[PDB]
Amino acid sequence: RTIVRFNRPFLMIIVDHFTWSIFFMSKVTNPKQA
Amino acid sequence: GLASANVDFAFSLYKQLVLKAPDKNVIFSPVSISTALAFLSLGAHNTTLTEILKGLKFNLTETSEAEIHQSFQHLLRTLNQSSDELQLSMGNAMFVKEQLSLLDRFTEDAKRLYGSEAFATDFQDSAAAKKLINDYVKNGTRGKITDLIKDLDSQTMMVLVNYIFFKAKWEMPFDPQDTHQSRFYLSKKKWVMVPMMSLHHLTIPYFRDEELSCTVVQLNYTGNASVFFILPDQDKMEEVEAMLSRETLARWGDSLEFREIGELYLPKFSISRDYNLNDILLQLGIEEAFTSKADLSGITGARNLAVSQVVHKAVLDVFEEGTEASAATAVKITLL
Repeated sequence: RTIVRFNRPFLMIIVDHFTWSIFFMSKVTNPKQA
Repeated sequence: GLASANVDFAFSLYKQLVLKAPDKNVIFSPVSISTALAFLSLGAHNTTLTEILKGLKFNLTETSEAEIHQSFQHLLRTLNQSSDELQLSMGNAMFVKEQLSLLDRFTEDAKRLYGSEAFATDFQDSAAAKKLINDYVKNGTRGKITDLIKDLDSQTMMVLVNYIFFKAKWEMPFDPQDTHQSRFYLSKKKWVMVPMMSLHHLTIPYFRDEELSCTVVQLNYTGNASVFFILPDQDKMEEVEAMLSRETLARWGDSLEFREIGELYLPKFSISRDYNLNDILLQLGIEEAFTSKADLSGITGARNLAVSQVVHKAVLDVFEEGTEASAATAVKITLL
């Protein structure tokens, strides 16, 4: 049993499995950052 | 070919955006910017043209302009294919001053290769041209991008626009009854309270990267899309970012292995960022498009057009049911 906790800055890469496009790329440094 | 370049371009853009604003959220669509700039290159010749193609990370000793445009035509067709599982659409358009005549070859290529329909617009009525472009993007993004164009110089001759809309459901959705306010640590000693979603007892692709001191997991959407999540250890974000590349991404994917996970915690959040890409395009070698030496003659037949500004806005919503993400890119062009 392991735990993955995204409670500090992380990266998100949204991709098409087939065409291998990166649709979006993100760094979340603060989910509430204005 | 196009796949490798578009990924290379993605990570090059990411690194430059982080440099400009080290403390900010980042969210952008690489495919939207690549397609918008490739659309622009349809109208370019000589140094202006070769700078764009190489800035997009294509190797012109192994590819040609026609093959690059065909790659983007095929990509747009593949992305806009029907799906019962995922909403995904990409559109292109050109907003052209009413009294301006364009090459038939450009207008025809823009339609056939990029699916672009021209829009006659009175750029001398700024607020009408502004709302006309913004309504097109707002409509394409289902209301998510409302103010892509903030200011329009009155002497603008043309604006090329790309938008992307993405709305998908998680393969393994979160239960909102399990969503609880929890800490998100901006630093080792500072936090903000956010709604923290959670999943319990699940098997997902997983890879602990000890070389880079980060953990990678993959969450699937229904349909052909997925998301790589990378969690650097504390004080290791900059070290991971420096290692982002097509090879690192390939290594992570090839190292992923299904693994049972007791608990997964992911914030529910919505973020947006708006960008002036002039600086970054300059750093990639795309310069002549912006100067009096600009060669956009393949648009009207004369070297009388120059890019003034390239802008990008993107929005990412992450929630229990899935993800909604949207972006648009605009290339503003004035007489030379």
